[PDB]
Amino acid sequence: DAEFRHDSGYEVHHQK
Amino acid sequence: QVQLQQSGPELMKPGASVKISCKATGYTFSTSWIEWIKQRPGHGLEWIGEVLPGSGKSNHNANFKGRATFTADTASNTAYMQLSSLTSEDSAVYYCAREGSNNNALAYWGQGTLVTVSAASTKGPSVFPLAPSGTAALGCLVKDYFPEPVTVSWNSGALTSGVHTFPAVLQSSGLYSLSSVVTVPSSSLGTQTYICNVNHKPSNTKVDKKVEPKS
Amino acid sequence: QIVLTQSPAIMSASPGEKVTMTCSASSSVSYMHWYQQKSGTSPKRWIYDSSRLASGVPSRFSGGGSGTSYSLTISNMEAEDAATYFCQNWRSSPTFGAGTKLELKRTVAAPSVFIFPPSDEQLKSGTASVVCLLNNFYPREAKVQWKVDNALQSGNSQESVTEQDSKDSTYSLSSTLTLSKADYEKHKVYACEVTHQGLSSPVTKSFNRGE
Repeated sequence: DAEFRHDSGYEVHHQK
Repeated sequence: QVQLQQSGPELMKPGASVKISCKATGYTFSTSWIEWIKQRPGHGLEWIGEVLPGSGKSNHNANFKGRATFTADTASNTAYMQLSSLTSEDSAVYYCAREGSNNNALAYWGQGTLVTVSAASTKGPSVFPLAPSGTAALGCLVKDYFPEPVTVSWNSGALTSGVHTFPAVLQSSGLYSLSSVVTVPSSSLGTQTYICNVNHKPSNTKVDKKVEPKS
Repeated sequence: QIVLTQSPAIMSASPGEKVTMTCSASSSVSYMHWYQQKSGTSPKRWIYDSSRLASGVPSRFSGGGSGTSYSLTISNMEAEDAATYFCQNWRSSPTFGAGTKLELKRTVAAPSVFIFPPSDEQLKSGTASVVCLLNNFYPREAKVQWKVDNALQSGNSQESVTEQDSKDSTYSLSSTLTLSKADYEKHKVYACEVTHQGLSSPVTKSFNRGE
């Protein structure tokens, strides 16, 4: 349902 | 504080187009997405789409097949959802919502807009007794009305204990039916009067029905 | 790509009891949002970014987890906490979980069953409605089987259930069997058969047409 929703930039910066 | 206020309920014919508004206050209208959420009973919450006011940008749920359009008017701080070619499936509560300040959870919600898609016309209910069967049960059947709602009380609001007024059911005819019941001591069936007060405003139906054991 | 599963669908908790509801993801997610919804009102943001309580949310609420499993916890269950709780994550499809309905727990109570014949007034209109009431029962799950001269009815009944009662924590159910007057007059025995946890065997309330 929310596939094409906007990006806000709250992505976790993955280390591994 | 951020606030979202939606337009009132909409009663629609099948095949029509509905436009719901969402007035936003307490923040810069052009810097946040106004998002839309559908809720049917037995389906949970479904994301429909969104608009970024003043940008000309919108995003869609693909399963809506271009029937949903999302616009905004920056001058009045109001976002709009238009849903065309309405069916019974489109009967739902529709919410507008917005992200939090420093988080992407939907922190701010509109109060919801109920859309009812129906081919039915205004009809007054017939009120039928549910005649008494230690503890006895009696009631009234409020059958074949459109639209919702009906107001039901017992003995002009004096009798409230042991009263169950049930959610209305939508029949295949497109008309509603509800029941209201009360459980009482069976020894009082000869002395105490029991009257259901029924008010259906759109049809101008106002009925007081006394319910007693059958002769 | 990522599916959210809320287990269980219905959660029952006594007043004072510790409550934990789980939102399981089919693959790792970095956060979980939680929303509270009561009947007739919009969902409210309850716990966001896995563990952060929204303004006005009481301290008895908490959240946690990582990877494929997240949870919402109430330290002591209160009556006002009875609601549906939806977990939510934007990387999931669908984005909202199906919801955990949280109700108050009480002892098993069998329904008091009542059958109502159609009124003579209704029979003038050409339709007959037969009503069965299931009064003050717990748990919510109940089965109503309409029987017309021992024949099991299907597709010709509708039912609804009241919200959990604030005083005794019970539910009530009303079922209507609808048939034409012509069909009604061609049969004798009308029966409402009730299956419920508090009934060792199903209970049947019946009437004979005319009697």
